[PDB]
Amino acid sequence: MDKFRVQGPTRLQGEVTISGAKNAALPILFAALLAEEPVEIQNVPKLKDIDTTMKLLTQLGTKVERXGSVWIDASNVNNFSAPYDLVKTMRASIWALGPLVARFGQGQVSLPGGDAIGARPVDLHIFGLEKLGAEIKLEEGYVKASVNGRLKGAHIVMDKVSVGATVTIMSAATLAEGTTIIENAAREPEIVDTANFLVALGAKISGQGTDRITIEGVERLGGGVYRVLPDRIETGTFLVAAAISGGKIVCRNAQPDTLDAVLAKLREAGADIETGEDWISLDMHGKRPKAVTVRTAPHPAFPTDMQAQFTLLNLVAEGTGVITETIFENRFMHVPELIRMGAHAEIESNTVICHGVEKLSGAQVMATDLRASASLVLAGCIAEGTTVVDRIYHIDRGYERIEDKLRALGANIERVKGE
Ligand SMILES: O=c1ccn([C@@H]2O[C@H](COP(=O)(O)OP(=O)(O)O)[C@@H](O)[C@H]2O)c(=O)[nH]1
Repeated sequence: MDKFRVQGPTRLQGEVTISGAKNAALPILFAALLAEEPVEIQNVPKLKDIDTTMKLLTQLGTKVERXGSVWIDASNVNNFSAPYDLVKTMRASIWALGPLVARFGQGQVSLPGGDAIGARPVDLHIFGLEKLGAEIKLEEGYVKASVNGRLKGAHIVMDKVSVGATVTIMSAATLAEGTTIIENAAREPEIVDTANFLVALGAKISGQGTDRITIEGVERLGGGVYRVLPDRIETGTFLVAAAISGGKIVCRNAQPDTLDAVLAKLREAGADIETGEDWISLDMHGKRPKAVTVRTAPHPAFPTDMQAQFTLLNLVAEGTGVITETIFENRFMHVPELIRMGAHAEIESNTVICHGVEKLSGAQVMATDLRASASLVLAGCIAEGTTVVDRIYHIDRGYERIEDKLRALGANIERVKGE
């Protein structure tokens, strides 16, 4: 069981190159099932889910190869079924459904039983395809969708906002006959990226990033080269890494416009920030951060995925600051871990009240949340002594070699074993 062993305190400073966003890469990879011509997806991070997706795609008859890029040739998809064995570890598997039925007239995806770990409904996906003219067949453990000819554009009102279902509906609609309108569409930067990818293949889509996406169906999608957007949360993580350690950092391969809220929040903390078209710099000038007040909310407001990071910031900032989760519940489980590191805070309902301390102290800590976990590693960097963060496979799943990046920033960190 891998652990990160960190020796602090160390000032995090220098440069880091942001990896492609896993959350844009995934939907884009599935959308490539629509491309009749070879496609080159650049800036794809080396992550578990990417591998699982490549395997799933190969199983379908897709010709797949990888490095920085993932090369895809789906001009010849022959197997319209995603089996239990390959979808078992990945919810995103449902994304194969729509492209299959839209392009080939049929798709089937295996669904983990009710009791399986991480098992969640995909109702929105299925009923969305239905609105598009897909004939649906359901039996415990699988969903099949089919159509005679092209799907039919429809006016679709979403009762629940869903990143997942928005991708499925927007994707399949690029091949349908007519216009499809998605009201209450997810607004995420990853949704905009997915749409941009589709458009790059010849799709007709507008409104991406707003509450209303409009797709005009076309004959077919071609091939080409597309560069996956930078990972906004990863970028936020490294900004905070410099912000809490008096450091200065320049993030390469970034997209400032996907971080308005995070950047303004950092400025409130006394950070000196600069941005370019593809870079972001953060300079603390050796100073301790100032405590901030944070309210998480839907994009493009302050992101809940930056919460644990900002909590940490408050915990070592000058002064008191409150962090409120306005939508999500139970997002503070990891706070007791930080308090074991010498932090001072109180959790009250949907908020964490932070009292900044001078220096944290090393400890053996653990968190199951990717973000919280990463925050633990950051704390280990600036804390006094030795910190051992357990179960870092959680981090490995969403961050591309975070220890390598941290090391280049000046961290005393290492991957160690323990069973
Ligand atoms: O088929 C679906 C897809 C989503 N949701 C709900 O909408 C929320 C947001 O979904 P989204 O796809 O944005 O996130 P994900 O499920 O990918 O974590 C979920 O937590 C569910 O509560 C649902 O009920 N059925």
